[PDB]
This record gives sequence, C-alpha cells and structure tokens, in this order.
Amino acid sequence: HWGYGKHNGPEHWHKDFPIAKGERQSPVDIDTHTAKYDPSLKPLSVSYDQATSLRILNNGHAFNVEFDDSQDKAVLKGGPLDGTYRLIQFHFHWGSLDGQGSEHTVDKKKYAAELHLVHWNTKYGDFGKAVQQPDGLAVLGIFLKVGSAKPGLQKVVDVLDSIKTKGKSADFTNFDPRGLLPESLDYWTYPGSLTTPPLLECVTWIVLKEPISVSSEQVLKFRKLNFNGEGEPEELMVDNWRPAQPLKNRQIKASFK
Ligand SMILES: CNC(=O)Nc1ccc(S(N)(=O)=O)cc1
Ligand SMILES: [Zn+2]
Repeated sequence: HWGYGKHNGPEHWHKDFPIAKGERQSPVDIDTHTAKYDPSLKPLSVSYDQATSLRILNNGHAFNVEFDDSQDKAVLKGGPLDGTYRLIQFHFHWGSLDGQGSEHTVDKKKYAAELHLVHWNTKYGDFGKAVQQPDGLAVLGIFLKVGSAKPGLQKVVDVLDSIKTKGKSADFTNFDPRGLLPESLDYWTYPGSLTTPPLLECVTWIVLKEPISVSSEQVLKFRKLNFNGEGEPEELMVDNWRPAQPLKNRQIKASFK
C-alpha cells in the first residue's frame, strides 16, 4: 500500500495511480517572480463562524480534524472560486526536521509544515462526487514556520497523544479553525490535484502567502505520531509530504501586487 517510505513513497505512486504523472499534479513550486497578479481575482471569503468540528482521526498518513459538512456551516467562497465550497476536514503535512515538511514551496523554500483546509463544491452534492470533477474541491494551504507558538493550534497538539496510531480517533468538538489563519488572506492560486493517492485532478489550490508561526514544541508533538497501527513496529509519522511536481501548462496567479 502507498505511503512515504523508501519502498512505497511518492516515486512509486504512479504504478498504482498513473495520474501521478498527469497534467495538473500538486504540489508545485511557486515561483514568486513568475506568478502574475490577476486583478480580476476577488477577495477570499472564509466564513468559519458556524463551523462544527466533530472528530480527529489518525488515518495512517496524517491526522484529519473532521467537520459537519451536511449544511453550509463553514464555507469558502470568492477568490478564484465560483459557488460555495464546504469545509470537510483539515490536516497537515510536516517534516522530520524544521527545514522540510511543506508540499508547496516558494522560490524552492520548504517550510516546516503545511496546513490543508479541504472544501468541496456544493453543486456536486457530496465529497465523493466532487472529487470526480475538475472544480470539485478547493484546498486552502497555509505554511507553518517554527518560531512563536500558535495558540489556536494547541488544542490540536494536546489531543494527539490519544490518536497516536493509525485508525485511532477521538471526539474533537467545538474547535474553531479561525485560530489557524494568518492575518492576511493574500494568496496564490492554480489548478491542481490531491497530493496523496488517488491524486485526482479536482482541486483549485489557494495557497496563502503569509505563513503562521508554531513553536518547536508544537511541531515536535506532530512528530511523535505513528504511521503504524497499535501493536505494530513503531514508525514515526514524519516527512508525510509529496515533493513539488512539474508545473506543465499552468499559470500561478497572485491575488496581490
Ligand atoms: C476522504 N478522502 C480525502 O479526504 N482525500 C484527500 C483530501 C485532501 C488531500 S490534499 N493533501 O490534497 O489536501 C488529499 C487527499
Ligand atoms: Zn494535504
């Protein structure tokens, strides 16, 4: 089964998921000098005040904080998007060392981690249908650098002990994802894919320019998670990131000058 090891990592994925070598794969390097300001891009609208978090799950690849997406409670609109995209889950990708971990890079710079807030287009009715469409998902990507702690992350950090291993979940209600955002909503955007198998080319990527800061202690706790299930040999959940893929026939647009 696919993963992030030497024998099942990103360089192997194409054998089971041939779209890995497709025309709009993610992540990518964001060359800041080549991205073009697009004045026709509208401000992002992040409407999370009514978000209902439910649960946190270690799925063997990352941990997902899941939300109630049966109504328009936490939605992303505007920017490059047509229509309304409902928040279903967020998760992170991170490194074994502070110098790597992000999936997108910025002028080849790797951040310590990257947060993905995953949303699906309500015109397709459910998430499983949305991933089959070229405009099915909108993923809001936020870089993490190590410095000061992010207070709004701590409730996530402190539950990780209870979901150490693959398949474990815990109740995770009343978590406010607004506490994970940076100050500015300036962003880059481009058409891409899921960054894990099945690698479907269904994502409008919206990557914020401003990183959030998290503390060394916070990221160290991410690195205590396990890829393995309970009672299996311990393999630390680290370096669960796909490297940058060829941009091919795509333009990255900037919301800002
Ligand atoms: C239930 N399946 C599911 O959520 N798959 C999924 C979602 C998002 C991403 S990412 N890394 O591109 O944001 C990858 C896989
Ligand atoms: Zn992701």
